[PDB]
Amino acid sequence: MQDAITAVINASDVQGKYLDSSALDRLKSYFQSGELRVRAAATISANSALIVKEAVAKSLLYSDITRPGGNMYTTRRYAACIRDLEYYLRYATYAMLAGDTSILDERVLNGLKETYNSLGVPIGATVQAIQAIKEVTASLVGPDAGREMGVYLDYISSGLS
Amino acid sequence: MQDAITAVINASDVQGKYLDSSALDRLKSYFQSGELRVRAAATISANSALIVKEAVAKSLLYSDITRPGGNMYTTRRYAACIRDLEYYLRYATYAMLAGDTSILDERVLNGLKETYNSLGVPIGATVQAIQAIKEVTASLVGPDAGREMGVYLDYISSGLS
Amino acid sequence: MQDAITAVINASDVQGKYLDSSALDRLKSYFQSGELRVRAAATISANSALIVKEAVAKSLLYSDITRPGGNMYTTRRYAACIRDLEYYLRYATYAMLAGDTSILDERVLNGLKETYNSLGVPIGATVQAIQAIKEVTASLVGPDAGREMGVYLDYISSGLS
Amino acid sequence: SIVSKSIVNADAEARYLSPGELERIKTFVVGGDRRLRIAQTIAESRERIVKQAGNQLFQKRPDVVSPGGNAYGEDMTATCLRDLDYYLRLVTYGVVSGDITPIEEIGIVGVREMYKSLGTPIEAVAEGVRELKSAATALLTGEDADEAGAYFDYVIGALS
Amino acid sequence: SIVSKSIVNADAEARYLSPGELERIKTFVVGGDRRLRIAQTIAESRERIVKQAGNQLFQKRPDVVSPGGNAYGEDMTATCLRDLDYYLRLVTYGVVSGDITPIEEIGIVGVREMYKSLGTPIEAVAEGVRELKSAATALLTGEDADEAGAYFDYVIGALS
Amino acid sequence: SIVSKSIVNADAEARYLSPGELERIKTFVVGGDRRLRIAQTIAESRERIVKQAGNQLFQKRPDVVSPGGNAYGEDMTATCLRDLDYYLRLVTYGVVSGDITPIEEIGIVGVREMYKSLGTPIEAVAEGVRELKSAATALLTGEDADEAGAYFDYVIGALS
Ligand SMILES: *[C@H](C)[C@H]1/C(=C/c2[nH]c(/C=C3N=C(/C=C4\NC(=O)C(CC)=C4C)C(C)=C\3CCC(=O)O)c(CCC(=O)O)c2C)NC(=O)[C@@H]1C
Ligand SMILES: *[C@H](C)[C@H]1/C(=C/c2[nH]c(/C=C3N=C(/C=C4\NC(=O)C(CC)=C4C)C(C)=C\3CCC(=O)O)c(CCC(=O)O)c2C)NC(=O)[C@@H]1C
Ligand SMILES: *[C@H](C)[C@H]1/C(=C/c2[nH]c(/C=C3N=C(/C=C4\NC(=O)C(CC)=C4C)C(C)=C\3CCC(=O)O)c(CCC(=O)O)c2C)NC(=O)[C@@H]1C
Ligand SMILES: *[C@H](C)[C@H]1/C(=C/c2[nH]c(/C=C3N=C(/C=C4\NC(=O)C(CC)=C4C)C(C)=C\3CCC(=O)O)c(CCC(=O)O)c2C)NC(=O)[C@@H]1C
Ligand SMILES: *[C@H](C)[C@H]1/C(=C/c2[nH]c(/C=C3N=C(/C=C4\NC(=O)C(CC)=C4C)C(C)=C\3CCC(=O)O)c(CCC(=O)O)c2C)NC(=O)[C@@H]1C
Ligand SMILES: *[C@H](C)[C@H]1/C(=C/c2[nH]c(/C=C3N=C(/C=C4\NC(=O)C(CC)=C4C)C(C)=C\3CCC(=O)O)c(CCC(=O)O)c2C)NC(=O)[C@@H]1C
Repeated sequence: MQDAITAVINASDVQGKYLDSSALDRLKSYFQSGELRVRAAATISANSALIVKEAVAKSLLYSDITRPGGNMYTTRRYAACIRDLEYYLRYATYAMLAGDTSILDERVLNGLKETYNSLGVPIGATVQAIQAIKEVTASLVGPDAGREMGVYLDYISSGLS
Repeated sequence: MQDAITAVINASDVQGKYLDSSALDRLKSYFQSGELRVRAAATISANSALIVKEAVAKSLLYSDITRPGGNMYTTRRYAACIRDLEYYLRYATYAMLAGDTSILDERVLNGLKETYNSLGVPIGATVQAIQAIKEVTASLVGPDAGREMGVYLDYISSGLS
Repeated sequence: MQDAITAVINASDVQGKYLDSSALDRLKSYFQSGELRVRAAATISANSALIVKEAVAKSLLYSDITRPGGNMYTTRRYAACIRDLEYYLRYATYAMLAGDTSILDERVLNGLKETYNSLGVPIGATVQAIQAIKEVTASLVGPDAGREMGVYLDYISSGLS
Repeated sequence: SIVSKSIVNADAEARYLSPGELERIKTFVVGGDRRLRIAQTIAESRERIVKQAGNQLFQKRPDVVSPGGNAYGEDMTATCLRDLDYYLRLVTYGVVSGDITPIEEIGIVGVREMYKSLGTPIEAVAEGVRELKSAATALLTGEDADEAGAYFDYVIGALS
Repeated sequence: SIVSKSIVNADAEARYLSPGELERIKTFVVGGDRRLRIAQTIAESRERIVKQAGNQLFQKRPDVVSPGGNAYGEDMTATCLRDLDYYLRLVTYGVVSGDITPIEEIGIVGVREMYKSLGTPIEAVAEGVRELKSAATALLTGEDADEAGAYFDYVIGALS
Repeated sequence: SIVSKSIVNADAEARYLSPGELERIKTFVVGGDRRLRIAQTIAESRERIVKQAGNQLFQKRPDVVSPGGNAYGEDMTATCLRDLDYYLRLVTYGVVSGDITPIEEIGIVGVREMYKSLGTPIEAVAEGVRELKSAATALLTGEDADEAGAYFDYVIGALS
């Protein structure tokens, strides 16, 4: 993984130059938004269980998905799916802190779509669940930090499609 | 790795159904065919070395395959080929006892066809030996159990094509 | 891996023949050039670090490659390039002593042309550099053995061409 | 079942089935009928078993069906009773196969994470299965009761 | 950085950051400005620095540029100062990330290999960085100076 | 051969051939002709060697050739003597490469499993090769007999 900081540094080293003013600006913008990210993380951490429960009951529990035969059917798969949502929330919370999505590409998305495909895990329903998480966390984190988390929750989402 | 009984159970669970009378009948027959299976497998076990032997003798020996240049040349490949025939025989009798081919698909055919194509192993000849094994075993196990072993030995060679 | 001795043994084994008249000739002439290949394998070893250092100069230096954004930039990549140059030199020597390219096919070229393009290594450069190894090494050993080392170094280039 | 279990053993050791393993297949198979009888009678009175298990359960768990409870409301109490039917069906799959590999894979693995996110008191679901147990066994005679009851016991212990 | 690092620690134990890590992030993020000023002042005077530290490097190791030297000939001395300028840059990268990681992956991993094959004396490159340290901290006062200097040390120490 | 063996080790240690591995290669090649000669001496009396061994084998062990023994009949004794020809051919391969990898990969790996199901008594095959050994070393001078003999014994031990 890589911070937005290291992200900026690398973008400059690839050009063999010291940090531009445009580079210092990216850096300044990341630093001043730190408190907001940490505070968001602290909340998303003390509420990770509730955020998942509510998003499940508000997206997935309004669909046929658990009727036997269902992809969400059997206690094993139910938990398997709840566990994925937890992963999304945690790693999206990993990414927001970092202001970079490299952790998602490296630890969450690599071969994720192919695995779901050969498993029959519906991508449509997972995407809908993630959006429910986007929404439920925004209500706890505020509109400002909510939008920032959305970026990362969306990223995972638009990576499986 | 599934059992016939388990196959029947999963078929109705995907439907959220209790075992129905025809389903019970499926199980009834599997049970009724029980001792005949646990017996053919008994004689087979005792003549496994002989079976493969008569199969090779009528199938491969003294031909292009064994002479320098064939895939059964060198003691190395000869044994490797006897070994495969001992494998099919054993795994076919396993399946029979189970009344389910899931075992073969998991422990036997997974990737076999490639693995052979990349080694120059003759698909049609190995199939010829499978014909021989089907024949020798049926002549020890009796007509009824012989066709019962022919379904699984057929499932294998046909999975090579 | 395989040397010329085995190559001949096998060519005859596939036909069930004893050493063939031609095979003894092939074999015998491989023995006669044994001492030359050893003498050459010695000087190449004693001047390996030098061979590479000079080749890099007449080849991979003061070009665009080592500047920021090119593939030699960063003391990490620069080192990685020289490392690969040593492998070709050493493996070419291995291949020269054996009189068989199998060791290059098995330990050097396999899924190498891919890995390169994956990490965006500049194939045409690594080849212009290799070429320099042939000339530098040739001048030290001799066009007699340089002759044979050229045949093998060129063999690695083509495995990339 | 004992069939695939025996195969799994033998295959791991790369051998044919032992004489002990074949004997057990015979024993298990010869008794297959009795087992189907049990699944059969449980199934034919599934409605009465659950409905009756649900009553005694709410009678002892009035807090689960009273305001604030997890199974409060006809929509919740309905689903709750449907979980009871779920486990009852699972127990019949066990008796038939004489194996718990079915009950485990369908309704045990991840069962605690599942109910904790629905906010359902597992103890309560365990007590519910205790109600299904007596309600069902009662319908069976003799040793058929002790057979079906061992599986209910399995599910009970798994839910606590 | 101190953000990417603590995220790894957390990922490794499959949990959310600790109050200690979040707090450490707040302290780092808060002082981000100072780090930028420091790197800015250094960038702005890169040509003073690299040229000054270069003269001192020669007046101490006059051999390097003497005949049969690694940097003999304007062409060659030119490249030598370019390297001092490369390392002065990487140092600003550490200051801003307060992480040594970027100096390593860019100009430390594989250095000996590189300079060995170019016939350059690594211990000579080191003191050129020792001189650079002097010409740079020179423009810095106090804490701003101790901060930069610490990274110069790391580089100096990884090259000796 | 010795050449590919040294390549193998030096490659496992990422290094060039040691002075010791080079001396051996020098010496192994300088003795090339000696080896060829030995092979030709055997190869040219193929038939004489094989048929004699058969004669002796058969007298010492009139079993394999009596009714009920693996080589009874003319076809069958002929396939046996063909097998003794194979092994004599593999021997020249070893004495030629001063290495036993060829005898191994061609007639040793899997040989017990091959003959066992073929109903061939392998102690007897070893017997034949023993006669082969004497029939062949009989036509060689001293040193040459010590060499050829070594490869014969390797085969023997492996088949017994
Ligand atoms: C009844 C004794 C208790 C009770 C039950 C209750 N359950 C739910 C919701 C669900 N239960 C399941 C259970 C399973 N799904 C499976 O695939 C299997 C394996 C066969 C089982 C056992 C599921 C998936 C749900 C989710 C909804 C759905 O049907 O998919 C509820 C609803 C909870 C809510 O709305 O929040 C209730 C009330 N509750 C009790 O208090 C009793 C002790
Ligand atoms: C939930 C919204 C949906 C759902 C999920 C579901 N997922 C699986 C199985 C797997 N999920 C993953 C994903 C990850 N593993 C990880 O370690 C991480 C961290 C980066 C992720 C994102 C993997 C690897 C698997 C396969 C391995 C396994 O089973 O654990 C299942 C199981 C499917 C099955 O048949 O067994 C399910 C059900 N299913 C849904 O219906 C929802 C829409
Ligand atoms: C015999 C009738 C024919 C024949 C066979 C032959 N097979 C191989 C090599 C392999 N066979 C397998 C298959 C399996 N391995 C398993 O563990 C299992 C499940 C228990 C199966 C089904 C594999 C994996 C290999 C390759 C690895 C290996 O050699 O063990 C060979 C070897 C070829 C070679 O060494 O180059 C041969 C000769 N060949 C014939 O000519 C017959 C028609
Ligand atoms: C100066 C203090 C000393 C000195 C320097 C010197 N360096 C070179 C050549 C090269 N230096 C590098 C260094 C780097 N490349 C990187 O990516 C990084 C990370 C930021 C570093 C530090 C490289 C790649 C070269 C190769 C030349 C090129 O750019 O292609 C030379 C030239 C050697 C030659 O003759 O080719 C010199 C002289 N030499 C000294 O004596 C000083 C002590
Ligand atoms: C030098 C002439 C050019 C150059 C080289 C370069 N190579 C790599 C990376 C790798 N090279 C290999 C190749 C081998 N590894 C082996 O073990 C063997 C023999 C068995 C070979 C042939 C591999 C595996 C890698 C990747 C793993 C690693 O980094 O070691 C790089 C690095 C690329 C990167 O971005 O990390 C480079 C730079 N590059 C050039 O520009 C020259 C023209
Ligand atoms: C003679 C000393 C003994 C003997 C031999 C005998 N052999 C066979 C049949 C076969 N022998 C082989 C042998 C090899 N195949 C190989 O690839 C190699 C390595 C180069 C060897 C040594 C094979 C493959 C066969 C099968 C038939 C064929 O050639 O395809 C027989 C016939 C067995 C039969 O009836 O089917 C006999 C008799 N028998 C003895 O009693 C002697 C001790």
